[PDB]
Order: sequence, then C-alpha cells, then structure tokens
Amino acid sequence: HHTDCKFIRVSGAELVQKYIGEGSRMVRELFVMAREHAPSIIFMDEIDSIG
Amino acid sequence: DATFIRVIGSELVQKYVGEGARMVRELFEMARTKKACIIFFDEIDAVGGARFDDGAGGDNEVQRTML
Amino acid sequence: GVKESDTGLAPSHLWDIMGDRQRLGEEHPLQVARCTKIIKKYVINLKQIAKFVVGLGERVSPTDIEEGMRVGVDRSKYNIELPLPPRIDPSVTMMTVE
Amino acid sequence: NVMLEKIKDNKEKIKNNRQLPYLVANVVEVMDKAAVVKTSSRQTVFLPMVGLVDPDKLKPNDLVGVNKDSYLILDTLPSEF
Amino acid sequence: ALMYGPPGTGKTLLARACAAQTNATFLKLAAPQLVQMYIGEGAKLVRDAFALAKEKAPTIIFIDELDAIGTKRFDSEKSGDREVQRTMLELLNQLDGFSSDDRVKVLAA
Amino acid sequence: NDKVRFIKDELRLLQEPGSYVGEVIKIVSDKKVLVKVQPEGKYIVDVAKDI
Amino acid sequence: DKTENDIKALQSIGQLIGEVMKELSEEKYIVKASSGPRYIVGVRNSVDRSKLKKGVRVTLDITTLTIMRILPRETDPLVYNMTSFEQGEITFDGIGGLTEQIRELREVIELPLKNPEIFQRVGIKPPKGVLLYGPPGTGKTLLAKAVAATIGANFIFSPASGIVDKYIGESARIIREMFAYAKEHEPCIIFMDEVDAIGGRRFSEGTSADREIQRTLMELLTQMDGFDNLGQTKIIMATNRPDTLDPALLRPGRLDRKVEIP
Amino acid sequence: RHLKRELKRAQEEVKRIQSVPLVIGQFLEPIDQNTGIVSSTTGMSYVVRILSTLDRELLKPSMSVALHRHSNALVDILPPDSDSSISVMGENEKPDVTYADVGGLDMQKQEIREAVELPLVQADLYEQIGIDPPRGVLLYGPPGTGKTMLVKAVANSTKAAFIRVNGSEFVHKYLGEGPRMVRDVFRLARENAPSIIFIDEVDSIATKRFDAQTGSDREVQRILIELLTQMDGFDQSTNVKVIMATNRADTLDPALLRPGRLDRKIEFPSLRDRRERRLIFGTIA
Ligand SMILES: Nc1ncnc2c1ncn2[C@@H]1O[C@H](COP(=O)(O)OP(=O)(O)OP(=O)(O)O)[C@@H](O)[C@H]1O
Ligand SMILES: Nc1ncnc2c1ncn2[C@@H]1O[C@H](COP(=O)(O)OP(=O)(O)OP(=O)(O)O)[C@@H](O)[C@H]1O
Ligand SMILES: Nc1ncnc2c1ncn2[C@@H]1O[C@H](COP(=O)(O)OP(=O)(O)OP(=O)(O)O)[C@@H](O)[C@H]1O
Ligand SMILES: [Mg+2]
Ligand SMILES: [Mg+2]
Ligand SMILES: [Mg+2]
Repeated sequence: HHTDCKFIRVSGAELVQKYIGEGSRMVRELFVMAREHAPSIIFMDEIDSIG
Repeated sequence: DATFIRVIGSELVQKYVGEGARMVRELFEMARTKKACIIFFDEIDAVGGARFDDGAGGDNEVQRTML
Repeated sequence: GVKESDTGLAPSHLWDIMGDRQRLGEEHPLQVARCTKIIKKYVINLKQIAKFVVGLGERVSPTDIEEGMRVGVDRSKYNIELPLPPRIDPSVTMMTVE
Repeated sequence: NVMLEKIKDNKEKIKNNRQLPYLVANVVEVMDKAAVVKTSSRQTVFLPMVGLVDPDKLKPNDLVGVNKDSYLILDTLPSEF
Repeated sequence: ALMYGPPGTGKTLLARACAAQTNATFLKLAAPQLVQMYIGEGAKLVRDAFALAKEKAPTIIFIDELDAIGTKRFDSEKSGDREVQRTMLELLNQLDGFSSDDRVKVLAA
Repeated sequence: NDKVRFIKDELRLLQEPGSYVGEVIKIVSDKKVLVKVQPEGKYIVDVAKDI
Repeated sequence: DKTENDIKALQSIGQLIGEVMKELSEEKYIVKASSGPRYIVGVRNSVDRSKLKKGVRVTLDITTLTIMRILPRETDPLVYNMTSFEQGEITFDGIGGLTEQIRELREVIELPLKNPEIFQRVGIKPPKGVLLYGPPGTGKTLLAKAVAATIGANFIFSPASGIVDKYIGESARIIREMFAYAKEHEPCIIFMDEVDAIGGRRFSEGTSADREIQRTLMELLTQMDGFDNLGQTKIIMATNRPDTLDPALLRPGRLDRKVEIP
Repeated sequence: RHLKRELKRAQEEVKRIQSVPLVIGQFLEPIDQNTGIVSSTTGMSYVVRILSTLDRELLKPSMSVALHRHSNALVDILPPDSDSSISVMGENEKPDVTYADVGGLDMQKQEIREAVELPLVQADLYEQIGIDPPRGVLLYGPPGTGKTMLVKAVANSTKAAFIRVNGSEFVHKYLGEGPRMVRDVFRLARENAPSIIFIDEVDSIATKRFDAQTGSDREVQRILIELLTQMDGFDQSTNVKVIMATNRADTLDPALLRPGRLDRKIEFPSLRDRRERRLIFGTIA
C-alpha cells in the first residue's frame, strides 16, 4: 500500500484464470500483466501442508 | 517409392477416452485408399503394452487405443 | 508496418479477368453438409444440426451419393450440386506423411 | 366430368409443395386436431395437421417432414438410422 | 455365443465364413467404435445398433473384441470408466426381454 | 416550437439498423483494423473518416 | 374432400408455443418463447385475465405476437416411450420361494396406495423408495414387471443410461419434468433401472463427463429431498453392485427398504 | 395554440413505440446517458440509443429493461420486481415443518436465531454497538443431518418474504442463460427487503478444479464468477446474505468461502450426546 504495489494474491486458484484456464504453464502471462502494472508484489503462497 | 506413412504411437493419447479411437480409424482408411503403402509405427511401447488389468488406475484409456 | 504486402504478385493481374465472372457466380458458396440416410431422394444432416431432404443436381449420377459422404448443397433452397470427398476428420493424418 | 376437374385442380397445387426441399422434425405430442412438432432448428410450432396425412401415422416421437416456409406436416418418412 | 481362448485358433476367421454362407443377414460391428468422446453419443450408438437389428430380425451382431466395454471395473475412483461403463449398461437394457429383440442374436469374440 | 421539434427528430435518431461492441485485437498498416465482434468470429474492416 | 382438406391446412401456419412467464401489468404479459428470448406481448380478449396464470402454456402469433388462447400442458415425447414397455408381464408370482420378499415390496407400494387409511392412524410418514441388489442374474428385473402389472397404477420404465444425451442441461430439464408428470397421473411408480451409470461419487477431478454426472445427480437429490416432497411418487431402483452408488443414495430416509435379493 | 395541437400529435406517435411487441434485454451500464450498452436475450451486445424522458434512478445499476424489435432502442424500463426467474414463496403458504418437529440440534438453533432472525427485525442493535452482523451463512455436514429441517423451522416464524431456488435451476441450456438468472434473484431481494435467500445445494457449482477446455466448464464458471460479484453488491441491504448448503464441503471453491461473502460455518454434528438424541426420538414419537 505505501510502495503502491499491485497486491496479486496467487494461490492455485483457476476461478480468476480464464484466458489459459490453468496456472501450471502460466508464467509469461502473469509476468506480462504484472510488468505493465508495475510495481507489483506476487504473493506466492505455496501451501505445502496438504498432507 | 511406395508411400511411407510415419505415425508416433505416443501422439494418440489424450484425456478424452476413445479420442485416439477416431484417429486410428481414419488413419487406417487413409492408408487403404492409396495403393502400395507402408505404415511405420515407431515407439509403440506406449499403446502396445502387456495385457493387464490394474483394477484401480487409468489403464482403461490406454487399452482402448490398442483394441 | 507490413506496408501493404499481399501474395499474388505479377501473374494475378491476368487472373482478374477470369476470376471476376466466377466470383460473382453462386458456384460458391455451397454450404458443405453430410448425408445421414439414402432413402431409396436423399437425407442430408447439416453440420449446424438441422435436417433437410434434398435431391439430384444438374446431371450427377445416382452412384455418387453414398452413405456418410459429404456433399455441397445450394446455398439457398437446398439441393445437391456437387458431391465432395469423405470425412473432414483427416487432416491430423496428412501431416504425418513425410 | 365437372367433378373430376376439381380433384385434378387441387392435386396440381398439392404436387408442388410435396416435392423437395422440406425441413425434418419429430412429433412431441399429438394433441388432437393438432400436431405439435419440435424441429431440428430447436423451437416448437403448433399446427393444424394435414388431414391427407392420417392421424394414424402420427404417433409420439415419429419422424415427419415439415415445410420450412409454412410449418405444415408435408409427408411421412421412415425413421432414420 | 462367445468365442475365447488362445490366439491363432481362427476365432475371427470361422465366425465370418459361417455367418455369410448361411444367408443370415451379417452386420459387422467392432467394440472399439461404441467408445466415444462425446457425452452420451455411445448410448445413442448402442440403441441405434439395436433399432436397425429389430427390423431385419432375426439377424447376427458380431462383436469383434468385447474388452472395450467389458471391464469388470465400474467401481472406480476418478477415471474415464464412468463414460465407458455407461455404454455397457445401455447394453444390458437393450438385451432384456421386451419382445422384437427375442429374435436378435449375438456373437462375441 | 423547440420542444415539438425535439420529439419529431428524436423519432428518426432512435432508429438503428444495428450497432455492436467489438474489440481491437491488432491493427494492420493497410489502414484496416482487426476487430473481434465479442460473441462471434473475427472481421478485418477499415476505419471511417472519423478516427 | 380428401384433396380439399389439404388446401384448408395449407393456408394455416405454425403458431409459436410459449408459457406465461410472469404478469407484468393487466394488458402485458411476458412469455418465454421456446426459440429462446423472452417477449412482452398482448392478449386476445376472448380469454379472461384470470384464466391465464404464471405457468400455463400459450400459443403466440407468427409475428404480431399476441397470446391467442390457453393450451393444456405440453407432454414430453420421451415420457410416452417409457410408459410403453410392459411386455413380459407376470402377475403376483415372480421369484418363487421368495413370496415373503414379494410381500415386503407390497408393504411399501401396494398397501398405502390402495388404503391410505392404515398409515394415517399409525402416524408414520408414508414410505417411498426401494433399492434392489444381489448376485447378478437373479431377477431383480422380473419382480419390477410383477409390481407394475398387478397394481395397475401408471408405470414409467426409465433406463438411466437411456436419458444421458449429447446436449448438457437437457438431461436435467427432462428429469425435472418427469417428477411433475408422476404427480399429475398419480398414483405413479418410477423404476430407475441400471443406476450404475450415475452412481459416480464426488470425483470431479477427472474428465468433464464426470461433472455431467455430478450436476445431473445433484438435481435428483434436491428434487427427491429438499423443500420439495412429492407425496404421490414412488421410486423403485435396480442396481447391480450396490457400492458404485454415491454415499447420498446409500442413505436411509431416501429409500425405506433396502432389499437384498438372495 | 396551433403548436399545442402539434405537440400532442408528436406525443401520440412515440407512445405507440413504447408499447408491445418488445424483446427483453438487460442494461449493463451507460457510456453517456442518451446512449447505453444492452445485452439482448440473444447472447449478443448492442449499443442502443436511450429514449430521453426516462428514469435513470433505478436504471444505472444493472436491471431488466425493454427494447424495440427491428429498431433496437431502449423505449422504456421495467420494475426490478418484474421479469424475475422465480415468484417469491413468502406469499405462498409456509413450509409444513415448524419448531415442534425440530427435536435436537439445539446447539445450532441458538447460532441461527442470532444470524438470521435478529438482523432483519432489528438492524439498529448491531450498528449502535459498532459490530457488523455476519454476512453469509454456510451449513455443512453428512447428508442426513436434517439441515433443511432447521431452515424450514425458521421460515414459518419470521413472516418475511422468502426466495427458494436450487443450484441446478441455474443449469446451462441456452446461451448466456446461466449468468442472467443470477442477476434477477439478487435484485428481487433488495426490492422487497427484508427476506431470506436459500440455495439448497451448491456442491456442483463450487468446484476446486476447472480446466476450461469445454463449453460446459465455461458456463459453470461464468455463473460462479457472477455470483461473487453480486454478493458484494448485496452488502448493506436488510436481507441477511444468502444461506447455502453443501453435503460434502471438501469440493468448495476457495473464493466462495472467503470472507466478504460467507463468514459463519455452522457445522452439524452427528455424534451428539444422550440429552440431544432423546429429543430426536421424542418428536418423532
Ligand atoms: N483352425 C484353423 N484352421 C486353419 N487355419 C487357421 C486356424 N486358426 C487360425 N488359422 C489361420 O490363422 C489365421 C489368423 O487367425 P485369426 O487371426 O482369424 O484367429 P484369432 O483366434 O481370431 O486370433 P487373434 O484374433 O488373436 O489374432 C486365419 O486367418 C487362418 O488362416
Ligand atoms: N426368479 C426367477 N424366476 C423365473 N425366471 C428367472 C428368475 N430370475 C431370473 N430369471 C431368468 O433370467 C433372465 C434374466 O434375468 P434378469 O435380467 O431379470 O436378472 P438381473 O438380476 O436383472 O441381471 P442383470 O440386470 O445383471 O442383467 C430372465 O429374463 C429370466 O428368464
Ligand atoms: N431433529 C430432528 N427431529 C425430527 N426429525 C429429524 C431431525 N433430524 C433429522 N430428521 C429427519 O430426517 C429427515 C431428512 O433431513 P432433511 O430433509 O432436513 O435433509 P438434509 O439432511 O439436509 O438432506 P440434503 O443432503 O439433500 O441437503 C427429515 O425429513 C426428518 O424427518
Ligand atoms: Mg479375431
Ligand atoms: Mg435388470
Ligand atoms: Mg437439504
């Protein structure tokens, strides 16, 4: 909020994704939206407690 | 100088079952029409596996394209 | 830019005499369909899902019309003009031939 | 001789509509006397049934031809395959 | 009537020769066709292999292979056996007695 | 007088042969614009003398 | 006259069916056509405004679009093919040696149907729902013919793999219309035969076909038990292996008796 | 005086265009106010002039509307009460279950009289303390817990409008049908506030895994995205935000359960104790 980053919470959620429909191979597209709209914080919560 | 028709045997696989059924049919007709052909199936260890029945996996898609 | 570069080049100017009297003809379009039943007249199924009974063309032999064959039919009132070879699934099988 | 030319009169009209082309639809229900068909253009139309076409051939599900221009049951056809 | 055993015993070769020789109308069917990728097109192919066969009855449907739909597995846990098994059960309904199917036979190899 | 002449002409303006919402995929330096009609397929079509 | 009746049909045209979706005012009604788009239309004055209500089918004009008149409810072409199968009948006897099990199915079906006065006085809510399961080859199916012949109430034999179609959302709309159908024609019995097709469980990580099942099965679950509770419907369900079933169909209070045929 | 005859002859003309036959679209948003974007009910977008001399007071928030046929012009507006997916059920007779037939589950009964009943009758107790009332209510458990029985019990006593629907009423079968019905249900509720909205089962719609390679995945998914954006608008209206239930809570999509839409999770136990099993026997006895 102070730095003026777009806070993009990424999560494994495919509800928001509709253009490619999965984030397994989305890399360039998340960068190219966050590079236009820099500055950005991509908050990668990797869960790693799913058993 | 007889028509050569290369296939990749691991090109057939998709998630929607018997999707490689359509392919295998139409390829077989396309080779039937031209006279003197050779149909060269490489790398048929995928779709060319042993006769087995796991009882729990997804070997059911795989064994469609073989039958 | 691409500054207006479109294939054709120097012979396509002589083609413009021949291809302007045919382009206005209804030779094309023939909405491509496919037969579902020869009833000893013919039953086609369009690929939009809407079924029609059509009939012979200008001089086509009754041997041409076969089961599961595609045919082109008159754009307006449906009638077989020119039969066409079978199945539009071949195309992933013609790129495998070296 | 005057009556016989009234049957020919009707029939030359009837011969022009009977020939190709005509949409193909099936019979939702016979409501009786009325025939409701759901077409292969995926709507529905309530029509006064053609009486030259028997109400015997028209049973629920039957496959019948229908004229596009005026939705009337034109003729009967053996169920496709 | 079912034909099973080792390969090479001419199972597929005999059946054909004797079903065309006796002038009983011999339909050619291969089980891998009843498998489909559309949802509900395999259930519409079985009823349509049946509806043709009630008219010309008695007639012989010869199924070459039967391991395409003949999986014991239809208690499964996340597989495409939920679409395949739907054309096996539409079989057992179009094999129950309702007359005008009392006269359809079956070979299966 | 202005008022009864707003109504008579608003009857002409309200008649629309048709108007869509498209979106510019990409321009081409032919003075044409590749516009995707948003439910349908694509159409390449040039600009008016307004833009 | 036989050629003259055809000329009197020819001057007619189809009249698009709808139903009255919702009264807007006194002189405008909204219909939902069967081609698709909702319209706002006018009324012929032959028919009162009280005869119309929301959910009566109406015919419409070609292009002017006016309600012409009220029609009875349209009946599906699928629900006429299911009523037809009764060929193979047999009376009370079915599986000989299991006449005790034949009485257990009549306790659920034939006794409150004929005399609802025996279940009023005792005070248990009327039953409904029977599952048949056993070693395959045992005549689960022969008993279904025995209880549809003798009772004489309307029977509808609906194979479960024979209502999945290519179109999706069409296997929901059909089977909704059948539970209405069983209320109108009461008493009525719906025999679901070979329920192993739509017996897939939660899953919905595999193919998109596995989510066609789950979406068509949720609608059978809230239609069977929800706010909805249709009193004049009985369900008899035939299944081979009784462990395919989703754990919402194992579940008593859906399905009073869980009969095992030995 | 002659021009007063001519204002009347021009006023007549235009009222005939206002009235029947009309197709029903929807207003998305203005781009001016004499021109707007409507989606017809053919599944296409049109840019249409707006008949001046109309109320934009209810128009600007998205809401049903009437359009002309050939012309395609917005000739008048329709109430948000009119052209709704479902007539309200609070005017029909009340569900047959009352609180005499609820037996046990007395622990979930004190968490539902607070969450549902109290914010309709008295909005002024929450605000003056300074607490926000719970927004959406979730019910989850094994499939026999008699979730629905508790909801019927609270529906008879409130005597406020009710709207009851399923999650396979929204099933896709025309183009763009699925997104259209979600708008109609949230706009009826604000119009006749207060009310309780129940969606009975929502296990098929909320999926944890989409791939969006088939059309039927793109219709399910357009519905669910629309449902989040309409629960946001629904905040600060007397209606207690949508109650919904699921039988297996482990397919629940993460954006749905996130706060701002659903806040409370009324678990329905099935072990219970000896004083709460007794009661279940006593009302069926
Ligand atoms: N009993 C037999 N007598 C004469 N020829 C035989 C016999 N069995 C097999 N053959 C020969 O073997 C050939 C191949 O047999 P075919 O492939 O039809 O049998 P199969 O049991 O169906 O084996 P598979 O299907 O496993 O390939 C036959 O065309 C025939 O020439
Ligand atoms: N109890 C019985 N009394 C008389 N005949 C029987 C009996 N059980 C089975 N049959 C015979 O077996 C045939 C097929 O059995 P049926 O199809 O009714 O069994 P099922 O349990 O429904 O098996 P499936 O549905 O797995 O095919 C019957 O059509 C009938 O000839
Ligand atoms: N506390 C109780 N008192 C009296 N009866 C009860 C009680 N709890 C459950 N029941 C009985 O169990 C039945 C089924 O439960 P209910 O109709 O409320 O559906 P549900 O459990 O929510 O199912 P769904 O999974 O389809 O949402 C009720 O109709 C009722 O007869
Ligand atoms: Mg063989
Ligand atoms: Mg059976
Ligand atoms: Mg419930």
